[PDB]
This record gives sequence, structure tokens and C-alpha cells, in this order.
Amino acid sequence: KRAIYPGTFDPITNGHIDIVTRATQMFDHVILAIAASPSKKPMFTLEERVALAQQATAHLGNVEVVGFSDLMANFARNQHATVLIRGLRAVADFEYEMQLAHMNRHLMPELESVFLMPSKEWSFISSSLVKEVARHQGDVTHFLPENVHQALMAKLA
Amino acid sequence: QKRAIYPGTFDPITNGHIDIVTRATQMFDHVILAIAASPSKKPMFTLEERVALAQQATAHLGNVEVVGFSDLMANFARNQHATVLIRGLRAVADFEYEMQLAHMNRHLMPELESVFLMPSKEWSFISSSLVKEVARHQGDVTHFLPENVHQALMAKLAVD
Amino acid sequence: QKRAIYPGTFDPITNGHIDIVTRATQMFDHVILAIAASPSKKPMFTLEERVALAQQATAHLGNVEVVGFSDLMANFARNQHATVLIRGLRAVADFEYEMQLAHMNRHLMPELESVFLMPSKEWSFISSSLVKEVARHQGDVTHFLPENVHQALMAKLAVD
Amino acid sequence: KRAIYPGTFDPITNGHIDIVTRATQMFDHVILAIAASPSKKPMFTLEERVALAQQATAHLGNVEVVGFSDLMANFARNQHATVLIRGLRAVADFEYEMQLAHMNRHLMPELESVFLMPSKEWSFISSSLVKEVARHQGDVTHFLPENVHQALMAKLA
Amino acid sequence: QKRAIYPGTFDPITNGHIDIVTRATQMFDHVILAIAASPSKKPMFTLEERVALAQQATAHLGNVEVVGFSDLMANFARNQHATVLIRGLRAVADFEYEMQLAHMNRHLMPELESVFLMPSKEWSFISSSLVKEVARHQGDVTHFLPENVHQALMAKLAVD
Amino acid sequence: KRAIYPGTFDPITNGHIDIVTRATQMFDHVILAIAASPSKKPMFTLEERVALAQQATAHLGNVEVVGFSDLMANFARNQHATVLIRGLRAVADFEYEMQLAHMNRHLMPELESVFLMPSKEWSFISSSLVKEVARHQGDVTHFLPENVHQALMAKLA
Ligand SMILES: CC(C)(CO)[C@@H](O)C(=O)NCCc1nc2cccc(O)c2[nH]1
Ligand SMILES: CC(C)(CO)[C@@H](O)C(=O)NCCc1nc2cccc(O)c2[nH]1
Ligand SMILES: CC(C)(CO)[C@@H](O)C(=O)NCCc1nc2cccc(O)c2[nH]1
Ligand SMILES: CC(C)(CO)[C@@H](O)C(=O)NCCc1nc2cccc(O)c2[nH]1
Ligand SMILES: CC(C)(CO)[C@@H](O)C(=O)NCCc1nc2cccc(O)c2[nH]1
Ligand SMILES: CC(C)(CO)[C@@H](O)C(=O)NCCc1nc2cccc(O)c2[nH]1
Repeated sequence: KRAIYPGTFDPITNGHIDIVTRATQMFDHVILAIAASPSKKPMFTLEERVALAQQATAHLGNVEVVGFSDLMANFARNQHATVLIRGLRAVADFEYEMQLAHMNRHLMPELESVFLMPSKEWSFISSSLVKEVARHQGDVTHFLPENVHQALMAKLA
Repeated sequence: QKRAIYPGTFDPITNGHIDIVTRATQMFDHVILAIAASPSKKPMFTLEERVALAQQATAHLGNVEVVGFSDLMANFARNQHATVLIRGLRAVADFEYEMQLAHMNRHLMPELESVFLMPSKEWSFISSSLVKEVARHQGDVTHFLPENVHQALMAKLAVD
Repeated sequence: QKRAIYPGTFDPITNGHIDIVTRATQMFDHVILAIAASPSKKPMFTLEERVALAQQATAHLGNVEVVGFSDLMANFARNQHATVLIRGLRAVADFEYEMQLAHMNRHLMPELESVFLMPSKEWSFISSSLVKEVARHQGDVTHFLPENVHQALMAKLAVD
Repeated sequence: KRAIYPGTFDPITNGHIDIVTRATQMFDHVILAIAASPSKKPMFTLEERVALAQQATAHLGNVEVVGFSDLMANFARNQHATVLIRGLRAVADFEYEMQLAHMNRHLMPELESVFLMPSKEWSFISSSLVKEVARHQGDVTHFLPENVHQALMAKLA
Repeated sequence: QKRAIYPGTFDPITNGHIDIVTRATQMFDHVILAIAASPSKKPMFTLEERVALAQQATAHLGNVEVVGFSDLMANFARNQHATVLIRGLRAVADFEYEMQLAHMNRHLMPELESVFLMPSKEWSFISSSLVKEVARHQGDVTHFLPENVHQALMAKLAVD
Repeated sequence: KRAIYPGTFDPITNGHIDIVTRATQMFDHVILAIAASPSKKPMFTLEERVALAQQATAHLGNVEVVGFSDLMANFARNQHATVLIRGLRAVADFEYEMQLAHMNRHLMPELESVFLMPSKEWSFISSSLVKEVARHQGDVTHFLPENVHQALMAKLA
């Protein structure tokens, strides 16, 4: 059973690590898929985001990190994935996630979009929030893998 | 060989529940559709009627087991060797209570992973409660139920 | 010649309900303020007291008819030749349940269009339930009710 | 009775067609009013959006499509409209819609802002979502009138 | 010399409530942890048991007074010369009802300012209701309660 | 007891005046702190926003208006503030406010983030909404202090 965990992962946080770890305990193979997302004007290039996530998930045997600029439904079909995973955080996320799930169902009916719930520890964080704290030199070591913390600082310094 | 549990009161089982359990069978090897006694909710159908209705309505799905339970859902999940807990999500109200429940279940049984599925747009605005209220007030709910459930509900309301 | 229905339990009718039904009369030719028996909710005022209070409180609005009903709201709407169903919306909780209700009503009577109105900011945080709870616990709710309702509620609580 | 159905309509979708059709069954005359919305940096010019909506609603006898750059309350007063219609989709929309409705009530007390609920079929779509799928070459034929689908493809190709 | 009131049913007091009242003592000179009789909710513990549990669980906090009340919360707040009303906020459901309550309380006692505090992430998904339901169904709730409350709840369920 | 009321205040509205007035009835000293917020591309410069808020709160004896570009938690510590105040308006605000409060608690555990509820009168307004009405020449005199209304008009004219 192949699951895809998609997102912008700009950068990947401990909240994303928690969801992908839960996904590997549930499915045989997990693809952590990083969308190019040029409309979101990401801080890190797609190549940087893939390298950060590869380094951050290296300890997990059944995670494959890949980047994509394709339609999500086409990339899932092309990865032979039948499960799409998203972490369920806040109401704004949940409602937007419902819209994407219904759109993906229209494009690929056999692709099941499911939600996992993060640990209470990571329930109030996001890449956007971690970047905002880091832009003001605030300590974000607790929220990110070591390699990501170094990269965020290098990008801002 | 993942075992998933899909718990609820299923009073009665609706097309919304059938949609969720069907999606679960496409994802997991074995799905237990677990029916909670739920006495504090004062159910319309007894546990045995609820189990027989769910069995008939899921008989075409080869990897579904319908079972009744009166214990803490997490105690039953543990005894059934389930590592996945299926929850259907339709809207905002579902989400907030579902988050409390999922954290509590994680505290009780950390090895049990809550996974949230979405029903078809067709069943995204229905609940057993609304179906029961409409049928009690002489409204047509045939569209929302499996045939056997429609028959059972008409018979229940004819004498109540 | 559009006929609109504004249903509810109106237990009792508040300034929030008066605000909504007033806005409806400015939009539609005829408005039926339809009062549901609602026995499962165990109302404070009987249907007849609820109808008489609403009649007195809306007497100044020439195109409002106050009527009691015990049937499925959509069955009553159909029999009254109503093609518009008025719902008052104050916040998020209202919205989610209102969406389920509106889809169910559309299934039951497709020709009945649900239209959601917003009350004045003044009444956007009140409900009959909160007004009743406050008055039962000796709080001042005069501001939220029509004069006749304030008088009726004081008399009800004096003997209960 | 004159109703106004305002929005950015960038582009008009089947969700908008559903709401405007419901509005014509309720009110004698419906004005579908397209706001210039330069702050939203729309994909289509105001002239393009008006032509798309005119073509898409031509089959509805009592719809008039117009563009405007004015304050909503002033445009409604100037159209002799006493009802403003918005489709009720998600929580984020509902809360923002409450703010606009209360602001419009302060500016024009006789203008009643009301909500209609779209069909379940269009309950999870938006112009933004349809544009995102289309930017990735995904099939959006189901969500748009034929002329709009052709225009979206021409604009992106 | 600000006096704050922290009202609730506290049936029973949880670590979530302890967290909120602890934060309140760091902000205000005197905090009244006010326990509502709340008969319409049918509480598990009597008012006297609820007060004794809260007193023992807050004994280490020098500026907390635990007091029972049966009146309208705003009437009690006024009589206690409280000008601050503490509410704990965990999620969306809390927020909407809390806004209605806060506006009603402001209408009743304008000089009483509602202030909303957030509990630790640790207690952000628990409620007395969920703790009671879990314990009644033989689940482990030790983590969510003060030691004396855990002891009292085990004794209550052993005989009920 | 020192409380900080932070925000972008671009510009300060009657909704902000209501919250800061409530804060002065609760705490001995209130710092109304204006974040530079360059990522939000504010309409008014930080210097303009501070002058507008100083003039608007001059009648309140225990309010001090200050601007800052620092991390919120560091600015609060440096102001000897132990209470952070935010006004509770809508769900989207509440959920974002929870995220900031939990982040601020990680950075400064003794800083208590609390919420005050605005008057029903200001429950549906925001700086963004007032600016949108003003950009379309709509009457915003009711929502703003006199000096702010003059400044908004001067900036737009
Ligand atoms: C990364 C993401 C999961 C964050 O939410 C989402 O932005 C996304 O999937 N980007 C890829 C392009 C795309 N956008 C789509 C929208 C609806 C259906 C699709 O298949 C889509 N593909
Ligand atoms: C019917 C239901 C699946 C729908 O929500 C849920 O109410 C439930 O689980 N009922 C069984 C008793 C129980 N109540 C619990 C509360 C928290 C954690 C548990 O494991 C629980 N078990
Ligand atoms: C009082 C009320 C207007 C406020 O919500 C609503 O509860 C209602 O309609 N009560 C009548 C019985 C009924 N229950 C129904 C449920 C769905 C569709 C119907 O037509 C219904 N009629
Ligand atoms: C298109 C729209 C309905 C989408 O929501 C909204 O952006 C809008 O109305 N744009 C026109 C200018 C305006 N913006 C206003 C804000 C509040 C009150 C008014 O009268 C406004 N007029
Ligand atoms: C327990 C509680 C603190 C949690 O919410 C709340 O239910 C309450 O306050 N109970 C006392 C009676 C009352 N009910 C009221 C309703 C509105 C305004 C009041 O002052 C009220 N007092
Ligand atoms: C103005 C504001 C209160 C509006 O919400 C917020 O944008 C803010 O605080 N800006 C300053 C920089 C900062 N951003 C942070 C995010 C999390 C924790 C911090 O200490 C932060 N400091």
C-alpha cells in the first residue's frame, strides 16, 4: 500500500515529521511529495526543500522524498499511490483540505484523501509561523530538525 | 495485515456510514464496523437490531466484520488488535469534537492511530439524528438509507 | 406574490426574531411566522401562548401571519404554498447546523429556497435559550424581549 | 424586486451559475455585478469577466451582467437594488460575509444582505481552486460553463 | 487590588482548570474559584464534594478562595466585588458560546470584564465531560486529574 | 502590573480603542505596541501609525504607544510586561491567535496571552475592511478616531 504525503514543506517542521512518522506506521511505503508551489513564493527552492526533507527523514526506512510541479492527482496516479495524507490542524486548514480532497476525488476517484492528527506538541505550529519567529531572530530549535534549523538561519543571515 | 475499527452508534446505519466503511475496505485488509451500545444516547434501535441491519447492509463487502461492544471503544480496539481507528468527517462541528476524541483515544491506546475519511458530497450533510427526526415527522428519508434500514425504520415508526 | 415561511420554536419570541421577521416583510409580500410545537425540546411556553405572544409582538407588521404547526416543517411549508424559507444566522454554530437543515429541506421540498438573513449587531449574541436561562436565574432580560413577552415571562417564572 | 449578486467572478463558475439561477427564482430582476477588484490582482480583466458572465447567463431571462469599480453600497443604491445575495460556502467565507453585510448595513440600511446555499455539487469549489487545477493542466470542464473553460485555457496556454 | 472570579461547574475539577486558575493567580491579586450548583446539568459530584475537591487541589495557591454559588453568575460576581471574569478557552466550540455568554454578562454587569486565558497544550483537548465518560467506561484518566480528584472519582464509580 | 496590546494598527480603529480602553480598566499600565510588520506591506509607515495611535489614545492616562521591529516575546520581556492582550473577533483570528499565544509561551513562559472581547458595535470591523471602504470613497467616520479618518483620506487622495 502506497501513500503520498504532499505539501509545500517550506521548510519541513517537526509537525511534518510527526505526520510522516505516523503515516509509515500505517502504510508500507510513504512518498513525502514536495510541490514546487511558485504561487506561494516559497523561501526555499524546490531542490533545497527536497534536500532538507531527505536529510530530515533519512532515519525513516520507508519514506521517499520527491519534488513535483504536476497536478497532485496526476502525480499520485504516477506514483501508484491510492492514499493521500494531510495533517489536521485548524478549521481554516480543514475546510481548505475538504475542497482539495473533493477536487482530487473528481480527478482521481480511487485516490483516498485521509487526515492524521499531529501530536499536541506540534498542534499550533506551521512553516509560516516558524519563518516569522526566525525572521525576528527568535529561537526555533524546538520546532525543526537540526539540518532545517541550520538552513533557515543561513537563508536569513 | 492491518486491522481497522470503524466505531459508532449506527442508530441506524446510513448511506453516509456505508460510504465511509466502503472507503475503509479499499485501504485496509480487515475492517471491524463496531457498534456501541451507547445507552446514554437512548437509541431508537436496540444493539441487536443495529448489528443485524449493519450486517445485511455491508454483506457485499468481503473484509467487513460487524460487532457490538459496550466497553470503552479504546478497550475494545485493543482487544481486537486494531491499530487504525476510522472516523468519518463531514464538517467543522465533527472536526472539534473529533480532535478531543482522537487525543483522548491516543492517551488511552497510543498504538491506535485515528484516521479521518471524507464521505461523498452526497452524504456530507446527513446524520443518523437528522434522518431519525425527519422520518419521525413524516418526511421522506429513503434516499439516505440502505433498503433494509428503510424497511426497518418504517416498521419501527408504524408502531411507536 | 412570493410567500415566505419563518419557522422556529419561538420559546419565547425575542427582539432577535422580531428583527429577522421585520427584515423578511421588507423583502417578501407575505411572511408566515410558523411556530413549531417542538415537544422533544420541552418548551417553557405552550404552543398557544407562543402563538399569542408572537401575534401581539408582530401586530404592527401588516404582511405577517402567525401560525402554529406540529408537522414536518417542509410538509407545512408545502401546504402553505411557501417557496422561501427564512433562517436567521448569528454565528458559526448556527451556520453548520443550518447547512444540514437547508440541504435536508431541499431534498424534501426542492421548490422551497432557504434564504439566510442577519439580525442587527444588537441581537447577534442572543438566543431564546440564553434569555430563558438568565431570567430563570434572576437576571434582567427586559432589553431582549418585546414588552408583552417580558410580562408573560415574569408571570411564568413567578409561579414555576 | 431588484437583487444584486456581487463578486469578483474571476472567472464565473458553475457554483456562481447555481446561486444566480436560485436568485432569479426568488426575485424579479437580478443584477450579477462584477467588482473590478484590482487589489485581488484578477486573472481576467473586468471586460473579459463581464463578457464571460454575459455569455454564461444568456439563457436566464432576468439576469443583467454589469461591471463596477464603485463602493458596493453605492452601486446597489444606484441599481435600485434592496437585496444583496451571496452564496454561503465555508466558515471563512461566512465570517468575512458577516463583516461586509454589517458594513453595507451601516452605509445603506435598507439594503438587505442575504445568503443562498449552493447545491452539494458546487459546495467545495471556488474560482481560486479551479484556476489552481487549470494552472496544472487538470480537467476543469465539469466546474465551468463551456465559454469560461475555453477562455481559461486560452489565458493559460 | 483586582478581584477576579473563575466560575464553572468543576464537575470534577481537572488539571485543565488547575492550569487556568494558576495562570489567573499570576495576573490578579485575588481569585475566587466559584463553583455553580448547576442542577440542570445533573452533576456527578454534589456542590459540597466539588468545593472540597477544589479547595484541596488549589490549597498551594495562596490567593485562591473556593466558593459555591446557586445564583446567576453575574449576581454572585457583583456581590463579591469582582471586576474580572476568567474564562478558559481551548477551541472553536468554546469561543462561540463564550462570546454569547460574555456579551450577556456584559449586559448584566458592565463593570465585569470577561478575560479569556489559554490552558497548556497538555490540557487543550480535555473537558470534565470527556474525563467522566472515559472513567465511567473504565478508561484511565489519572493523567488529567489532581490526585484527590482521581481518588474521589474512583470511589464514586466503585459504588454507582 | 504591565500589559502589552500588540498589533499592526494600520490604522488604529475604534475597535482597537475599545480593547485598549478595556485593558486600562484592568491593568495599571498598558503599552500599545505597533509592530513594523513589513511583510504585511502596511499602508502607513511605522512612524505614522505610532503618531496616529498616540493622538487617538492621548485621552487615556495609562496608555504608552511604542513602535517595534523586534520579536514580540523579546519586546514584551524588555517592556517588563507579563500580560499580552488581543481582541477576540472571529474564528480565523482566534485560531491564529492560539498559534501566536502558544509560540509566545514557548519563548517567554511567564508572558500570559489573554483575550478581551470588543463591544458588539466594533465586532465586525477591521483595519483591512475600513481601508477597503475608504479606497472606494465610502464613509468610515463612524469607525475611526477623527485624526485617523483625516490621515486615511490624506493618504488616499
Ligand atoms: C501542495 C498542496 C497539497 C498544498 O495544499 C496543493 O497546493 C497542491 O496539490 N499543489 C500541486 C498542484 C495542484 N493543486 C491542486 C489543487 C486541487 C487538486 C489538485 O490535484 C491539485 N494539484
Ligand atoms: C460511539 C463513539 C465511537 C462515537 O463518538 C464514541 O462516543 C465511543 O467511543 N463510544 C464508546 C464508549 C467510549 N467513550 C469514549 C470517549 C473517549 C475515548 C473512548 O475510547 C471512548 N469510548
Ligand atoms: C423548529 C425548526 C424550524 C428550527 O431548526 C426545525 O427544527 C423544524 O423544522 N422543526 C419542525 C419539524 C422538522 N424537523 C425537521 C428537520 C429537517 C427538515 C424539516 O422540514 C424538519 N421539520
Ligand atoms: C466583490 C465583493 C462583494 C467580494 O466580497 C467586495 O470585495 C466588494 O464589495 N467590492 C467592491 C468595493 C467595496 N468593498 C466593500 C467592502 C465593504 C462594503 C462595501 O460597500 C464595499 N465596496
Ligand atoms: C457554569 C458557567 C459559569 C459556565 O458556562 C455558566 O453557565 C453560569 O454562569 N452559570 C450560573 C448561572 C448563570 N447562567 C448564566 C448565563 C448567562 C449569564 C450569567 O451570569 C449566567 N449565570
Ligand atoms: C503584530 C502581531 C502581534 C500581529 O498578530 C504579530 O505579527 C507579531 O508579534 N509581530 C512581531 C514579530 C513577531 N512575530 C511573532 C510570531 C510569534 C511569536 C513572536 O514572539 C513573534 N514576533
